[PDB]
Amino acid sequence: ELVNDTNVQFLDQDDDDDPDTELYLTQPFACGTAFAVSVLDSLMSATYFNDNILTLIRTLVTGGATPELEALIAEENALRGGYSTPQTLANRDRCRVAQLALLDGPFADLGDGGCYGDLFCKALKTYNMLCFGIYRLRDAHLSTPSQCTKRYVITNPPYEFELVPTDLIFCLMQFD
Amino acid sequence: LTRSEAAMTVLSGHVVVCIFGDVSSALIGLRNLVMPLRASNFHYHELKHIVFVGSIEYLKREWETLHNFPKVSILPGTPLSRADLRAVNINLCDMCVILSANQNNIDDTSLQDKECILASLNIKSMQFDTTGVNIPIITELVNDTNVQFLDQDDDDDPDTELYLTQPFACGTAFAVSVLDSLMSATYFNDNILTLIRTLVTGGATPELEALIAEENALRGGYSTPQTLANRDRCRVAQLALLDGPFADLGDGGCYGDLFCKALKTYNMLCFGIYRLRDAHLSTPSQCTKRYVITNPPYEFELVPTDLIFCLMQFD
Amino acid sequence: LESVSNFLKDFLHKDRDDVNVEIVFLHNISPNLELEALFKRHFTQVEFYQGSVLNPHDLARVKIESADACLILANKYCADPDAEDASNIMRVISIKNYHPKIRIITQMLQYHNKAHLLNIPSWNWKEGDDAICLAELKLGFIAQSCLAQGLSTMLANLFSMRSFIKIEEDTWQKYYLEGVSNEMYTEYLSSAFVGLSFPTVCELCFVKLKLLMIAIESRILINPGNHLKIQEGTLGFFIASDAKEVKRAFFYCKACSNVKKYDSTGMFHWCAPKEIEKVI
Ligand SMILES: [Ca+2]
Ligand SMILES: [Ca+2]
Ligand SMILES: [Ca+2]
Repeated sequence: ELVNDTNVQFLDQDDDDDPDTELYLTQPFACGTAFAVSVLDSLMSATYFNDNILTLIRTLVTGGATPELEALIAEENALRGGYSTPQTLANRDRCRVAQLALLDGPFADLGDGGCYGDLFCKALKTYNMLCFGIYRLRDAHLSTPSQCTKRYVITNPPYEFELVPTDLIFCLMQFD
Repeated sequence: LTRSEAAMTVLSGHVVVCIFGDVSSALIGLRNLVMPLRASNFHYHELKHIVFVGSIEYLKREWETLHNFPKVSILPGTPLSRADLRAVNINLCDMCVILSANQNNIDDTSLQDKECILASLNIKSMQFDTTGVNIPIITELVNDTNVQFLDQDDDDDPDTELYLTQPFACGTAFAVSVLDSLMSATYFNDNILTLIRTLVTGGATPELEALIAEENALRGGYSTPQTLANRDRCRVAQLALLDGPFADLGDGGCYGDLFCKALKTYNMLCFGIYRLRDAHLSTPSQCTKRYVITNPPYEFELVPTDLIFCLMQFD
Repeated sequence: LESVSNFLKDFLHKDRDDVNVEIVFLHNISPNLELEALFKRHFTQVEFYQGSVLNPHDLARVKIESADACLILANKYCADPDAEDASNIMRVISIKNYHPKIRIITQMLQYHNKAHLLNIPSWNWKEGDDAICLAELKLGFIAQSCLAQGLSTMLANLFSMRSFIKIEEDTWQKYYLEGVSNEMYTEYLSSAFVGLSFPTVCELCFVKLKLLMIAIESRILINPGNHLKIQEGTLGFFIASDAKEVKRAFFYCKACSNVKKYDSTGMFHWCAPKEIEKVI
């Protein structure tokens, strides 16, 4: 967590730094290794133009806290334990966010330069997996090998998009 | 008390005092709240129980001033906690009093009353197996302009003097600035401050001032016929116009007739009525708010819903 | 300058549309230094006015009666978070006390203070009043990044309105700036999708009409299972390059038990309250 987003320039040394760059362009932010509360300033304008957005973000990020949970916590100021019931158990059946490795048997055969769209289609139709981005190695586009372990985020790849076997898949996966 | 002890203690008809306070904050002077509620005019079963809800750290350096009064309790807590307000049965009290010690530590006009306004809103919004909006609350305000935030079915304007405002007229807000005219009142008539003092303090005498000035605490004494004769003062009370001895006159009948009979039969001397805000309307209403009428002019109608302010004899 | 500049460059961003909505600011202090310059850069639709939101005459000047929504910004760097949120609740009750039906959006520095906002009788989140708790979302994005690294930068890029930037050099920025170009959007599903299961419409709308669908209004759920078939009038959340591109999702019609393991509602794992000496 950074209090001043201009200080992000000190977090990496194999990057390029410039005081006029907006935080979202910088290597340590693009790789997901820095966060600053200033990136939430545009959540004001996003929520004005569409009221549903903050509801989605809240459910996706908080671990799905409901209006009933808000009321119980507002009354008792602490999370209160309860005994098991079939309804308390049915409440577990949400999706959870996860990363999938494209080196495992059920997908690695398509991780050969094959299409993201085909991976999306089969993982959706066979497991209800719904991938929504890839975490690609910073140097994977180079012809030379590299020792660099840094990855950066691709959101909603455009179909016909190649999967290198090194990629990590962002996905939403069912309970069991 | 811890919450569990307060919860199984069957508190009802009692007073809750909610204190915003801290180890840095100045002494409120709580002896002056408790003493008028401990006057020997009340019978021991007629005494309203008192609960302080707030920082114990703060109460710990005041409580020796009020450690000789009988029915008193403390809950270590915060008035913003719904759990604390439930543990002390806030739906069953005769009054909730909201006070702050933090009046002097920042002066920004907004920052002076935040806690009290949040506390009164937090009690109003409660739910019980009724809503909390019917609960009797009185709030001390440091800035009388902030009174506009205490109610929402009112009308607000920055140039209005406090005495005109709905929450003050209903008796749910108080500000020490209303006592500024007690300077001029006491210059023009020296007797006034003597009357107010006897009527308000629980009748503390010059002899009581001397004993407290010497010993700094209220000192107990054994019963004597003179110590017992000292109980025979009047005490202020509210009378409900739905009871058998008066409800037959609570039909649109005259306040003057009620005054005359209650005076001549019980020595009751009523001096005002507490009327429902909406009682003049033709429609019924859910509004429980009452406002104060002082010295009604004779020929004045009594609706059966009215509460009578009166001074009543000991027995 | 450090609070309005990130807000203005998104609200007045060129890629959304060329519409005029934002036209007024109010604060008790005068807009000195490098701030009036940022108002000059947007002259036709900014208009700062000096006045305090605690005063109903200043609410009456800036026409709160028909102001659509009011936005309240927090001092993120304040010395007392609980005093800030109480102060911003004073502003909320000031505005609601003056006008019942204005929409309010507010920043909260602490999570607990969102309870206090629900005590106000004229506040209702069912009509689009809401609070953006910065501690809740900040620590929540970090928490979900502990499950999948980079998710906190993925989510933060879905709100900020950004155009597609073309890059010719084959660097990592080329693929990144393509993924940054989209936002979260939402639309009502076409009647052509009613009566069939969520995974099947996801595959259809990704393949045939190039929209990724994430969630649906079963109040609000995320990637629902293959047993859940779509009702008429469901709202459906999408990731897309631009708002004008989500419209196809509507316009399409064939064409081309003895122990407490959990909290009281089963949403979270739970245990009996430990002592700190047990976990140190
Ligand atoms: Ca650097
Ligand atoms: Ca008001
Ligand atoms: Ca974007």
